[PDB]
Amino acid sequence: DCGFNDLSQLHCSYESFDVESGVYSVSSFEAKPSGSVVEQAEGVECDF
Amino acid sequence: DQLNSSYFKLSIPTNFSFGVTQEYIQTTIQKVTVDCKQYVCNGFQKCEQLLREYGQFCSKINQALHGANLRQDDSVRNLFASVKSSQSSPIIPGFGGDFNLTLLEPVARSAIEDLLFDKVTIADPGYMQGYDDCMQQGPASARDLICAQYVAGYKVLPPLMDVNMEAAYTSSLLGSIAGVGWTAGLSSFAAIPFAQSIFYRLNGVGITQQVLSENQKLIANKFNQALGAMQTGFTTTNEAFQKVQDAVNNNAQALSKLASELSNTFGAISASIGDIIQRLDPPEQDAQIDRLINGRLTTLNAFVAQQLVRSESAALSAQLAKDKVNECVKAQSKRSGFCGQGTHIVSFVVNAPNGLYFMHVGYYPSNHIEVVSAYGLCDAANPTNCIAPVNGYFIKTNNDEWSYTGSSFYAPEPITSLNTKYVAPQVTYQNISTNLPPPLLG
Amino acid sequence: GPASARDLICAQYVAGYKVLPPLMDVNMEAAYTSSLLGSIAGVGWTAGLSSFAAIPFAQSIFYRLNGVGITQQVLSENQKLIANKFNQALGAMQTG
Amino acid sequence: PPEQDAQIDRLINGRLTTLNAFVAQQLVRSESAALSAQLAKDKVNECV
Amino acid sequence: VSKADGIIYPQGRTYSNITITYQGLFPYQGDHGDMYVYSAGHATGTTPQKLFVANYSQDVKQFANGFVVRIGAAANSTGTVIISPSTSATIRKIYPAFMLGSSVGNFSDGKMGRFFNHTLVLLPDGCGTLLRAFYCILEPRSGNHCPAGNSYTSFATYHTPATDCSDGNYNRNASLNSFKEYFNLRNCTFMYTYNITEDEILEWFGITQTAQGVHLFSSRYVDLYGGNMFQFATLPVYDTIKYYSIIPHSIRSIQSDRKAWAAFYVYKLQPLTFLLDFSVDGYIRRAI
Amino acid sequence: TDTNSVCPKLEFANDTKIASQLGNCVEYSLYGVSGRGVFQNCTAVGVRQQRFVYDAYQNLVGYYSDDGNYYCLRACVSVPVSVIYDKETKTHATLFGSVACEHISSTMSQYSRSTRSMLKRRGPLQTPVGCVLGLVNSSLFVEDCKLPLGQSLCALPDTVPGEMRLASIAFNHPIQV
Repeated sequence: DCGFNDLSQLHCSYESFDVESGVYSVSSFEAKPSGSVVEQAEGVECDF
Repeated sequence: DQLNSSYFKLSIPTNFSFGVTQEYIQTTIQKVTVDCKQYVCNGFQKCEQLLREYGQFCSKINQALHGANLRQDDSVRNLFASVKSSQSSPIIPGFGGDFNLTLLEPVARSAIEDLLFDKVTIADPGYMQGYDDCMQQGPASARDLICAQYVAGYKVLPPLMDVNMEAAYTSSLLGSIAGVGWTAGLSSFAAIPFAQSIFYRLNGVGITQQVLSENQKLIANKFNQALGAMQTGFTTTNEAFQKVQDAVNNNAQALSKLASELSNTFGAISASIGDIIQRLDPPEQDAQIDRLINGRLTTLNAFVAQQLVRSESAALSAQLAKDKVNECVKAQSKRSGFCGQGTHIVSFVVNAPNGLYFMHVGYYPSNHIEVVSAYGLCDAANPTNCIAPVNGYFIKTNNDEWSYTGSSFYAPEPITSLNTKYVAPQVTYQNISTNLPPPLLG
Repeated sequence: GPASARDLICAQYVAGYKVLPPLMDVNMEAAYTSSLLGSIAGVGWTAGLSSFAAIPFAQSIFYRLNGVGITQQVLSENQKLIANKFNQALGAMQTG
Repeated sequence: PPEQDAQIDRLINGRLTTLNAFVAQQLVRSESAALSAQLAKDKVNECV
Repeated sequence: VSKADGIIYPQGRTYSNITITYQGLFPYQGDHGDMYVYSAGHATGTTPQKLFVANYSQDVKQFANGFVVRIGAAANSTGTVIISPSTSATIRKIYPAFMLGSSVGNFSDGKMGRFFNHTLVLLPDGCGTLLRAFYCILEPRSGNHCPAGNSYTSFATYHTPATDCSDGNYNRNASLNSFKEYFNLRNCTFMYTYNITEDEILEWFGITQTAQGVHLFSSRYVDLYGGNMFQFATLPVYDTIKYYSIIPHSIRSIQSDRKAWAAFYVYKLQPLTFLLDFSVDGYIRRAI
Repeated sequence: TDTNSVCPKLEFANDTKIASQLGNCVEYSLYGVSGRGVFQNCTAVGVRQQRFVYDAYQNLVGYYSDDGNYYCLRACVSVPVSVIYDKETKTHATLFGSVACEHISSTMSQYSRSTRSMLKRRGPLQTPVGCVLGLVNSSLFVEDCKLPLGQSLCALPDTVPGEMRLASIAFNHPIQV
């Protein structure tokens, strides 16, 4: 299963079941947004 | 001018004037890996699942970079197996007796190597916690490439060695210069002082006979003047220092192109995937994201190709550095121009950013008087007994008619059996009869 | 105008590229190689290139032959056909 | 002008790519000539 | 541009300690522009009776991409009074006035320089303490020396220092009544007013036209002691301005109260690439 | 074109304030411009009336907020990941870039990767190159172990094998005369 694991994507590239001692960098962890911030105009509306 | 008689003219010097040539050889480039998926599709699920149709491009990029970094590690590992000296003499604060050596370690690196690393504009790579420093401070200044990693999706890998093991290697190399550079084969190691080694190197190549080398300690003064005048000028006029800076700048530009191609739109409505997702609907959302995907993949392929070229050239200059360590540092060289200018006396090497820095001390003669000189001398009574000089010349002294001088410094001396050799007679040899040197007496 | 077909050195000033002059004259390059020819006998006799023994070219050739191309003194002083063979080699150079 | 621009753009891109190819090949050629100049220096010191 | 003369600051952003190439509307390095000057009128011994202007009204120019104006560069120094060349007084800052429009022609007696449809007019008022911008139809009035009348030389604006510039009480509609003497204002859409602090320092002004309207830029309110120009108004003018002219202005002063007014310079704007140097505090003090 | 913006109307009872979420990764929609980042209190550096401060590469690095402060943005961070693999033993370890061991956890639950699982063991170990998972600290030295980690560190496998151990490459001193 290619996307299961770090070793899994190690194996799916190199197209092989017996990847050599291929000491990758693998995909990184990116942070999750713990909140949301919004600013804009207050108390004024576009006048149609 | 070329005489017509059986004499010839000499043009022999009257000054030592040690000088330093100060070369730099690059042995490596910095190792970079790229997280292809993160670089192209910046964490956006839609982009990644469009990219699944480009599965093997990222694998090819990753594998090429992995191979290049493995080659860099092999180059440094094999370079430092020849820099290694089998035997060595411990470095102590007074190492060269009357010769100043600022190549010693201040309790680690050395003074000249510290100065070399300080004077060069290098961004700190942060191998320990470079992750934490980039939001506890953020970008230090404009175009913080070493901090654009963890953002763009590339990473600078640490070198194979510490600074401490590299300093240990070059210090063990400095501690063997006198002893391996005295005798034949580097099987044995005569632990002689540095001054003795310098005097044997001068008596040898820079042919200056024993009387002078034992008649001067201004030789140490001139050596110290050369080494001291070295450590002031790490300025823009110094051309090897400029090469060190050029190598550092090449590393920086390689990173900056990656960092700067993420703001390119490649013809899309925006260079941000989130903006495209926000503004459009999937049918043409895909068509706009595809432009960014293809643009970023091509820039990343170009980066990989240039990195391969750079590593290929650095692997050749590492072999050149190995040849210079074996030729110039661990021995005295007969080749002209290979180590430095003048006649090579002694060489030192320290670590420089991405390579090695050599200081070649050579011998520079200045004041040339001419002289009239003879090819050889025969006995007029017995014209079969003839002598020729070894490592020097027979000069008609104007202060016995004939005296001997060393090859590289004018200082006339009596002709003895120690500076002559018996040779077969020749038509150009002088047939002297009146006052006769001891080797020719019967 | 164009001297003949595909006058590349004259397509400049048209296409928009330019060939820059070399750093040196022909005269300074010739001066360098002539000063090099004028030192062959003298620097190539003795050890260290600190001193310069201004000996004739024939003496230098005889020392080079007596040395590497080990041919002892009796012969090198027994032949001037050595100069003839040298001149044959150099002459046969400049035809082909 | 509306399609005048679209036709001139083809020439612009074509000429820029040929000019980039020229620059890349010139860099390769100069890089190799700089190494053979060191070989010539070695031959002058060694052979001449 | 080594002093960054006539630079419009980039519209939606700022930088710090950076050098950038910017594409924008800029004047030419070394451009001389057009110099205009205002003078006092004819004063026959404590009674001003005739205005004294130059020929600006006939000289209709092209409003290609907008323009920038250098105001009060010669102030704080001594110069001549235009009407009496021998007399010399300290130079003081005055403010320009402009008529802008989309169609231009000639008046009744053939004199060039009449704007036909809705016309944008920028007039200073209050002895140089407010700027008044309006956009409407100028119908020439009849009568002596009026554009629809006879003996029409040129229209002009004026203000009387004796009455309109009394300390503490500046007439804020003087020089708008003057404009109303030569013209009748009909059918107009806005009449905006901007208060100006009174001082004697070099100032920069600028005007451009986009699909969003007519943008007015000035050095004041953001960079007073530099010269960078930041937008301060957008006027609802959507018919493309194509011609402009300078309104002559003459003061009705007295030989005791006759003074010298600085000249102002108008330079055109073109789409150019510039190299801008943003200081640490984000101002442009240097360009190429 | 403007320092302000034309935005839709929202519900004005939320906690979407910069001053509260100061120092942690957040989505932001400050005005027409939006993205992700980390805000900090920071010394005002641009022109205040032009509320957005950009860099040479055209992305936000500073913001003048409606509360009267200047915040300088910081680009929410990524943790680099690397796998140390030994094919003969079939053992593995995880090297976490150049990060401190207190930014990582056994589940890494505050990050996202799009790799569903993470390599399995059975704590973190801080090394000059980063934080490792699956290595046991040892006082060993070697001449090589085929798995260089950088900074003269090396990952020794075994010969059911246990965890790989963290050794250091030793300098072999020459004969001292």
